[PDB]
Amino acid sequence: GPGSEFAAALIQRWYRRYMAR
Amino acid sequence: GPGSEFAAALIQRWYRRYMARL
Amino acid sequence: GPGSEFAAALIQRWYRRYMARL
Amino acid sequence: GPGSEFAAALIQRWYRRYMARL
Amino acid sequence: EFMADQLTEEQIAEFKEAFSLFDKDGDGTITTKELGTVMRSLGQNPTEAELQDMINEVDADGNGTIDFPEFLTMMARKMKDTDSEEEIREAFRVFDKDGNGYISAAELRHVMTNLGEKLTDEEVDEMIREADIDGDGQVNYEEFVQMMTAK
Amino acid sequence: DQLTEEQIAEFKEAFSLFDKDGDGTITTKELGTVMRSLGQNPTEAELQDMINEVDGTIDFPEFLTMMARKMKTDSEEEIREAFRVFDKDGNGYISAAELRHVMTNLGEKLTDEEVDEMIREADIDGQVNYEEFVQMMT
Amino acid sequence: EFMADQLTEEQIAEFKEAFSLFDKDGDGTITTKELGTVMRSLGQNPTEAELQDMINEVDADGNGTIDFPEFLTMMARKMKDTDSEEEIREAFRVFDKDGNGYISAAELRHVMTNLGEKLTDEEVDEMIREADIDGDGQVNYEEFVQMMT
Amino acid sequence: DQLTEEQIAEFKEAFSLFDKDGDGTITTKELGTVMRSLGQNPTEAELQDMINEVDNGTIDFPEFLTMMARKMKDDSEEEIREAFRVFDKDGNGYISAAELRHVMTNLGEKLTDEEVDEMIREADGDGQVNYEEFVQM
Repeated sequence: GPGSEFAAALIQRWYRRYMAR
Repeated sequence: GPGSEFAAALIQRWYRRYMARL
Repeated sequence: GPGSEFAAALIQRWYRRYMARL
Repeated sequence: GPGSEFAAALIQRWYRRYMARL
Repeated sequence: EFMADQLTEEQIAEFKEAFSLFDKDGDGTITTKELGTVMRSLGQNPTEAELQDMINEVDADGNGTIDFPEFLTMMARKMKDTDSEEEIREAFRVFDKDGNGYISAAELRHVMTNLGEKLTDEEVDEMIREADIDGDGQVNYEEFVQMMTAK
Repeated sequence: DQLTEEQIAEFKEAFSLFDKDGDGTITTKELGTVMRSLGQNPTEAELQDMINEVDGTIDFPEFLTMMARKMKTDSEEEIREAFRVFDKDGNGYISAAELRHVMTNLGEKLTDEEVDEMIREADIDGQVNYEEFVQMMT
Repeated sequence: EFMADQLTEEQIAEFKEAFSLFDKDGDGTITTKELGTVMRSLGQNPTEAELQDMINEVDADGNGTIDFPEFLTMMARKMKDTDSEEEIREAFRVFDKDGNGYISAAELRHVMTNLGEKLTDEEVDEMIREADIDGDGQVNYEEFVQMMT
Repeated sequence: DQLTEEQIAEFKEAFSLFDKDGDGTITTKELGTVMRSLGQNPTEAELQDMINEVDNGTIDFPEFLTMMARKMKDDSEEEIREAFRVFDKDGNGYISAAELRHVMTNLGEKLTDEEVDEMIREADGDGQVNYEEFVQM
C-alpha cells in the first residue's frame, strides 16, 4: 500500500534525522 | 452572505453596463 | 469654604483666559 | 467637602507624578 | 498643522504604534515589504496589488523604505477614496482569498452564477473568455478591470 | 529632564518619524503631530505655550525638554474636576442656574455681564454639558 | 485706552472703591501692608506669599507703597493666570488656615490620608520626610512646591 | 507572513515582556523564556537552530515575528504520532517491538538491521513500544 509506505518513510526520515543529531 | 452577495452583485451590475455599452 | 472658592477660581481663571484670546 | 477633595486630589496626582519621575 | 485636517489624534497614535513596531534602526522608516504586516496589525487584509497602489499613491513606487508622513498620506487618502474603479477592485478582492491578484476561472464562475444578480451560463461563459486574459484557468482581475476601465 | 531610558527611546523614535532629512530637526507646524503620535491629545493652548517658549524649527534636545516638562500639568483633567465639585449626581452636566450662582458668589466672582457671556457659550433643557465647555476654553 | 482691554468698567470701579479705602493721604497710593485687607474686602483670602507674588508681578518687591496702576496690573494678571505651578500652590493654600505658608506635618498627614485619592501611610511617610524641609514639624509647602518643580 | 491581527498583538506583548529597556530587542538567552510564556515548549536544538539564523546576541521584533510565523505555518510531532497510529490497530498509543521492527525493515525506506536495533533499544522495556514517548525522542 502506497499509504503504508508513506507512513513508514515519515517515521524513517524522523528516526534518521534523530540519529544524525 | 449578504456581504458577498453585494460584492458579486456590484461586479455583475458593472459588467452588464459595460457589455450594454458594447 | 476654601475648597469651593479654589474650584470656582480655577474655572474663572480658564474662562477669563479664554475670553482674553477672543 | 467636594471642594477640598478636589484640592487634595490635585496635590496627590502631582506628587505621584513627581515620584514616578523618581 | 500637519494632518490635523485629515486624521484624528487616536488614528495618528494607532498608525504610529503599528508603523514604529517595524522601525529596526529607529530612523523613522520601515522596509516597504513590512507594509503588509503593518496593515494586518491594523485589522486590514489588503492584496499585493492593493499595497502596490497605496505605495504608488505617494510616489514611493519601489522606493525600498517608506516614510511615516508618506504612510500617513496613504492611509488618509485610502480612508476617503470613493472612486468607482476602487469599488470594483475592492469587490473582486473579496473573492481573492490569498491576495495574489488572481481568482480561478472555476471560482469566478461559481460566484457569478450562485451570488447576487446571478449571471446565466451564456453570460458567464462570455465573462470567463474575456477575463481569463493571459493563459488559462487563472483570472488576473486587476487587468480584467483595467481592460473595461478605458472605452 | 528626569525621563527614563525607555521614555527617551520612545521620544527619539517619535521625533525621527517626522525628521525626514534626518537632520535632528522637525518644524513647529509638526509639533502637534508628533505629540498625537505619542498618544497625547495636546490642547491648542498647551501647543502655543510650547511653540512660543521658542520665540521655526525644534532640535531633538528642546523637544525632550518640552516632553519632560509636559510629564512634570493635565489641564483638561483639572478643569473637569473643578466643575465636578459642583456636579453632585456625577452625570457631567450642571444647571445654567447653579453654575451662574457659583460663578457670581464664589472665588474671583464673575460680573453679571461675564456669566451672561459664559452661559450663552454653553449650548442648551437649560443644562450645561461642562466636559464640552472644558473643550471650548481648551 | 489703559486697562480697557483687560478689565471691565465695573471691575475698575470695584477695585477703585476697595483700594481707595486705604489711601489715607489722597496720594493715589496705599501702604503695602494693607494689600491683604483690600483683597479680603473683595472677598478673597490670599496667603502672605500669594501677596508677595502679586507685589512681585509688577516689580514692586519690598516697595513701601503700591500705585493704582500696579494694583490693576496685579489683578488683571492674577484673574487670568492658569499656570500649573500657581494651581498646585492654590490647592496647598486651601489647607493653610492662617496663611503664613506653613501646614503642620500632622494636618498635612490628615488631609493626604483622608481626602481625594487617599495616600497610604507608606506614601505620606515618604512625603513628610521630604516636605518637613527643616524637621520642625512644619511643612513650608511653597518651598516643597519649588522642589516638585 | 499572513499572520493574524490578534496574533501579531499577542506576540508583540509577549516580546515587550522581555524588552526591559524598550529598545525593540530581547537577548537570545531569553528567546526560550518568551516562547514558553506563549505556552510553546521548544526543544534545546529547536532554539540553537532558530538562534543561529539570527546570530549583538540580540533579536529585534520583525525577525522574532518571522521566527514565530516559521513555526506557526509549520507542521508538528502530530504527523509522526499519526504515522505510528497507522501501525496501531488498538489505538492505545502502544506498538509491539516485533511489528515496529517488521514495518521499519520491510516498508518505505527500509531501515538496516544495524539501524532497527538502535531504534528498538532506545524505544524501550517490555517489547511493547509507547510511541508518544518515542516521538518525545
